[PDB]
Amino acid sequence: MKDKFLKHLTGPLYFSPKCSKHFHRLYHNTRDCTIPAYYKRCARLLTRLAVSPVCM
Amino acid sequence: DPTVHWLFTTCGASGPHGPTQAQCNNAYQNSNLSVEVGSEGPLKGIQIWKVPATDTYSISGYGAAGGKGGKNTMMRSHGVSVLGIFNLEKDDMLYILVGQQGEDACPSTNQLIQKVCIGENNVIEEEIRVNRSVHEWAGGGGGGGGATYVFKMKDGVPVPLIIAAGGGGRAYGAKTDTFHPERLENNSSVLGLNGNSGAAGGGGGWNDNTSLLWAGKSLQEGATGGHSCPQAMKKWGWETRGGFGGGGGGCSSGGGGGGYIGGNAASNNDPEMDGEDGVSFISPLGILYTPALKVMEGHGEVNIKHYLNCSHCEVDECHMDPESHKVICFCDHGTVLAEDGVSCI
Amino acid sequence: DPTVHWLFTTCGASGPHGPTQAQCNNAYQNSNLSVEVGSEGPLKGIQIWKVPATDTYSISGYGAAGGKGGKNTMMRSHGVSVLGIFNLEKDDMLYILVGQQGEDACPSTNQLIQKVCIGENNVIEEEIRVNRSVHEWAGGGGGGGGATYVFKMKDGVPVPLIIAAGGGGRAYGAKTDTFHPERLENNSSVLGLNGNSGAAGGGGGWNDNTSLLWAGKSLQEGATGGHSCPQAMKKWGWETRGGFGGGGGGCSSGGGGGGYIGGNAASNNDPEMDGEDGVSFISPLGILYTPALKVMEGHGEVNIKHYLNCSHCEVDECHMDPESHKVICFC
Repeated sequence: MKDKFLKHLTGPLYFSPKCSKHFHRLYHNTRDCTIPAYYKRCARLLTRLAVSPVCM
Repeated sequence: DPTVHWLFTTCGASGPHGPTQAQCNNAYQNSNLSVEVGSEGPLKGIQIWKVPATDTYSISGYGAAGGKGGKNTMMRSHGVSVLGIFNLEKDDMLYILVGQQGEDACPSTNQLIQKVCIGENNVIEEEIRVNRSVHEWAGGGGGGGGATYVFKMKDGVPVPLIIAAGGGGRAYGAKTDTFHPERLENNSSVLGLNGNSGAAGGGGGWNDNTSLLWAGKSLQEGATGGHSCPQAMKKWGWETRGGFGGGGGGCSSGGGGGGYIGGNAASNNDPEMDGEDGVSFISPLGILYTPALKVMEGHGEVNIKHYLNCSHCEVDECHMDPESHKVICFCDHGTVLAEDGVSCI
Repeated sequence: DPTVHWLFTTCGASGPHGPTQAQCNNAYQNSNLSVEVGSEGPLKGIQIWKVPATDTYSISGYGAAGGKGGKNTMMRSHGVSVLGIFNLEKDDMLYILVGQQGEDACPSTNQLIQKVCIGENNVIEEEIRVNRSVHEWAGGGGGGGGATYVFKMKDGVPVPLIIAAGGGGRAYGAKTDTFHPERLENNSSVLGLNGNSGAAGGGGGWNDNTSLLWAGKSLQEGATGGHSCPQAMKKWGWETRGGFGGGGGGCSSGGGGGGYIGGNAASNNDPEMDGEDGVSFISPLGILYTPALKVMEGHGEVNIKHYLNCSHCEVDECHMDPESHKVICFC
């Protein structure tokens, strides 16, 4: 319900296990991804996370 | 209550100079936040905050984005976010400088510069075609974003806790939207110098002496936003000053962004070299929660909340369900939380 | 055809007037996009796009955010996002009006006005102590946001495909941040009127006759952003105009938001009543992807890409490889 939209904004990005831990942190405990009005910000964050070499 | 949090904004201010006491008092009406703002001296616009109870706090520092270029179509360099996990005592003083966005090249209320912006006036393009660089007609380059600082006053000298770097300014002819990997400093022994300034203004660092009116100032000099290029004021009617927090000003090159170490700018007046962003900082006294990532598009901000101490479950990471006030601890590696709510299966 | 999408923006333009041909040619240099911009009439600023293939396309329209208030501390009302699934024929002339952000109340270049904005002046604050009605000076309301329109012609008559409503304006006394539930309309039989305009300008709908100067225009008459209220025009010197795409006019209240139906403004000059949002629209010929959500913080945009047939097989989710058909449903 709030994940397909974020998937559309973000695109096909894959996450490694440690990166999955950081993914959980941004996705649940950062208010950019909690409240609906900052999804762009959220999406941006996720994108940048995938850029880091810790994320496959 | 887990939901309680304090949101420090730029108090409605913008541009090279930070907020006043009245701005922050108006910005925090009918809320749970109250700050005092330094009126004079290098602490002008820095919001002091008293920690209400001793606890473990998560601090979210968001820097500010840079300014758009003259051909304001390429996206602005975004401001960096740092999450830190710190521990705070009663009556502690947290000095928070919230970063401010660098001023854009376009639009401009000046009529001549506006006619330049809409493409009817294109003398800058002819100058680039002739001299391969800008020397006469200094074009609109975006101002550097201001860093976000959360620090404290221990017995005479400030001690940094959270620094979120500011987005660099976008040059006049920035044909590339590629952004460099974000830079983070986890060690306090590395000096917080200022960014290099050429024609445009390098970003402001932590503690460095500024001799340039267009470069951003370090925090120990007030950290006011830098002025524009000297050629931007002569034979031109526009200025693009960097935001408060060390944001460098915008010449035909790009304005550097602030940080623990300030962002760079082009040594010459290259109309296509965007300004480098700053270097963020995380204190050894706290725990870094997530890496440094470019997120912000406008003014910086600070979000301080009670950290969810949830080492009670087997996995070190957990979160609060918006639907249920119950905490939810998850299991990675495809493991599934057991019925006990701690174990994994 | 890996990662072939086209992004339509405001071409670097801002304020109440749409982009022209020069700015859009400047915006789409060294990219896979080329547009034409109308030069006059109701289509001045609306971008021309040729559909490259007869295919199913996903079109995502993001409206523009409204302007911030005089005490520009609260967040601006966000532009609504509409995602749709459409079927497009070869060589269609799509018409794309990209909404522009409503102008903020503060800062201003005037010295007296900046002195009001920072806090040294309180004539508005004292004025709401002596008669509680802002009519001698005018308060600070950001302009309404410019809606995002993607439409086409049949028989020379416009046909709405994607309409994403623009953000309402932030009033002076915007002490709260609540927003009304996001209004989406699917049936096209309801006419696209404009919002109510009182002291501040309502939003500009799909097609309506707008006579008020401060109100925003509907698309079939230009969709120009309105001017500020005349009380702010004289002896107060405020020019907080709206955004391109039906952006309402800033006054003590908030400017209404553009959309298929424009955002209603305040009939009275209430400095604590903000600018209402517009009504977004999805075409009957398209498929709604996700509920409409207030998302964008600045100038709106449009993203068009080829739609991926995830639901062509049993599994509803798929992620095709760049060069190979790697949709997620195992055989």
